[PDB]
Amino acid sequence: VRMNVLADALKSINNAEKRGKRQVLIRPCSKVIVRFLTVMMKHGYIGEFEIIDDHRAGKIVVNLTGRLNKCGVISPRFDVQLKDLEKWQNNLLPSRQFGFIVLTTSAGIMDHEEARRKHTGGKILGFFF
Amino acid sequence: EITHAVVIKKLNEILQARGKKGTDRAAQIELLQLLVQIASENNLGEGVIVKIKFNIIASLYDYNPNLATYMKPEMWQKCLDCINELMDILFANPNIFVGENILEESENLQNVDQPLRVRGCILTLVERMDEEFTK
Amino acid sequence: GRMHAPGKGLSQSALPYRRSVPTWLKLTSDDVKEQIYKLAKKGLTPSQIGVILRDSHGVAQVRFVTGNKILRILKSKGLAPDLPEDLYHLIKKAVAVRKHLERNRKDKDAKFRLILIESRIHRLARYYKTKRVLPPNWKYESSTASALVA
Amino acid sequence: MPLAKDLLHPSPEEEKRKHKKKRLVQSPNSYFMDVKCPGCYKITTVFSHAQTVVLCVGCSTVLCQPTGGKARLTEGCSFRRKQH
RNA sequence: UUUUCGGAACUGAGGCCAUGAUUAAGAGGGACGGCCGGGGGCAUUCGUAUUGCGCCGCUAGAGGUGAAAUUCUUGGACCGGCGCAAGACGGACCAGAGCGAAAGCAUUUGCCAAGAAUGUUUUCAUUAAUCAAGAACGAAAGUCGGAGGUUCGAAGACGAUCAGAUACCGUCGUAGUUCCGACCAUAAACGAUGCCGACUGGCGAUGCGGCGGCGUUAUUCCCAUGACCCGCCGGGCAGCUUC
RNA sequence: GCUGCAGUUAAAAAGCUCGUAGUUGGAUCUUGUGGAGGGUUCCCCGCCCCUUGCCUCUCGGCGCCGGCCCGAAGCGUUUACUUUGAAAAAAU
Repeated sequence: VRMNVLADALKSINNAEKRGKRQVLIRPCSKVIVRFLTVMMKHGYIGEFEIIDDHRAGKIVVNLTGRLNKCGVISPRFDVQLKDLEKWQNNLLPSRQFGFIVLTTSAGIMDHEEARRKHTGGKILGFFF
Repeated sequence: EITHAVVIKKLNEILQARGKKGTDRAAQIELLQLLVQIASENNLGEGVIVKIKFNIIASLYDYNPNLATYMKPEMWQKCLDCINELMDILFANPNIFVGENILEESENLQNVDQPLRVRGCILTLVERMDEEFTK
Repeated sequence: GRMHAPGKGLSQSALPYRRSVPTWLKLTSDDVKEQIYKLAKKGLTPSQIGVILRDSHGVAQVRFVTGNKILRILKSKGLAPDLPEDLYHLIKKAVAVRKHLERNRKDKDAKFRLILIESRIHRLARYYKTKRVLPPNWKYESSTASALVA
Repeated sequence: MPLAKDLLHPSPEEEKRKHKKKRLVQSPNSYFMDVKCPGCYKITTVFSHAQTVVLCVGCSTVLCQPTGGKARLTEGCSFRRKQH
């Protein structure tokens, strides 16, 4: 089956970081997972990552540090309209000061902090902190 | 016993399991012998038993668990008898008896590849048999 | 895993990354085609065809010495069958079961297994028939099973 | 696991002794072979897991035998891969 | 009057397109190969015991219980020997072993159809997952109609034990227990633990398939494939170990 | 108990499987450079092939010197989503 790919992905890197690891193997490589981890890399929670290529769908390998505490998925994907936002981020984050809800908009995939400056609502995907 | 179609198909189905781990490996020869001694008709031929006769002296080959060995002299003499009989059938006669159509009777093996190196499947045998004598 | 058994298992074929020729080989695209057409005359069906090439002839597969699959080559001629062999082999099995079931009415195990193989036909049929590969009026019954396998 | 092990670059056969679809790239565990025994003086090419009887055009008419995996050849050498 | 122009409709042969197919899921279906199992159906074969019967031999007690008695017995039991018949049943071997969706499944041999796992550089190309409606199977007991009825045995009749004893215990014994054809749909039908998928420790075993190997071992004298030893890869029943 | 519950033993997974509706479902079809707004690359015109995809034109203005150029007219296969407008009785 593997109904939702992204939802199975994050639990590995969540589990792996707890035990004390710094290399993982996540499959089967969706484009959606790439742009997620790109945003998550900029802020600094993970390091550079290598995309292995296969014809089947690829495999991805990540280098990570203890800075991450947990990245979760939120499924199914609800809408946000920039007044629903404040209610979401209260429940899902440890603090106002830091933590980053991610979402996708027509202006691309980004954190919530950026979307507020573009006046774009959209569909929420996950979170991390 | 009935027009060379059941017959031919059972030919097929006996020359199929030819190889595998379940062979019996000597009562395929036997069963080729049980489509000949119970092959007692007419025109049709003397005629087309020749080729079966190949295949079946080829039973009189393949029994043998491999290429390094040497061939119980009774087996050797049975081989001979076969080949010798399959000179009989193939002087007397001349039609060439895995092809060259006539009037018909009674084939089809134009339709597989060429009458002819299955015609040339008598030299093969005899060279093989030279080599077996050599062994 | 399995769709009418509880089991789970791996035995799937695994292809190399490469896909050249590779170098060592012969029988240009065209040579492979006439090599195939002869086999389909003899009743060798597309699955059997690729096997008998792969085992004893120089091909790795007939998808890297041609730009098409084994089946599409046969289909372009018009010499393809009117139903897929996959569907045929399901129907082929279930008739013998029904014969054994008439000869023995106390083989409840066979009766059980028939329900599976029966329902597996109907599911497969609902793939093809929506895709316009079968008539949208064709159904599976005892009578139509008898005639279509012969 | 020592819980720090590399996975980018594996050992030549101490981390490529694994199942073929649990490797980083999927490889077959099969090969071809160029033969040419005497029973049939011709340069034949045959797949390792024959699955079917391979015939001979010489005095012999059998070369292989399909078992439960690889294929048991015969009294004829003829061996190569080549390369794959 | 006639062309022309415009719009519309339909037919042939020919140029120009890089002239048009994403991969094959550590998803599923299907083919192919060699195997595996108290899986199922049908037919067939065998063993000992138990009970009954006949015959032979010896003579007084035999059954049974905590202790007894009912009961059995010189037309003779029990006991020993020999043969025959009937029905029932597959011991020891038989295991934190195997197969089946579950209920369940052990004497021989053959036939009939079915299935898992593994192997594969074969085929199809998303055909999937879970499920109201609806459907198949479903222990034992019970019901209806036939066959059979050794053994055990609800009910029932006796003998004891007990203040009482409709019981536990002993003797006898009907239905039932067995087979064939219809019904019945329930169980502590219990791992008291939904099904499908992903990720996350260590270690030694066992059943099946495949692959790799210093060697002993079988035979025909010698790499057919057998047994034993060591290691590796799948999926399966389980175990041990821990901040 | 949607946010936000529980079902080995405390109340509790249909005996078991098949199966339509319903719900849910893998991977894959575009990136860099000058000017402008903000850093030291990165986010309104354009450029490599594309750039609000096209034409065809003709009627009514803008041009420049009969001739030529560019706005408005059909639209990019269809929806959900999101963002901006319009339109929303009072009292509360």
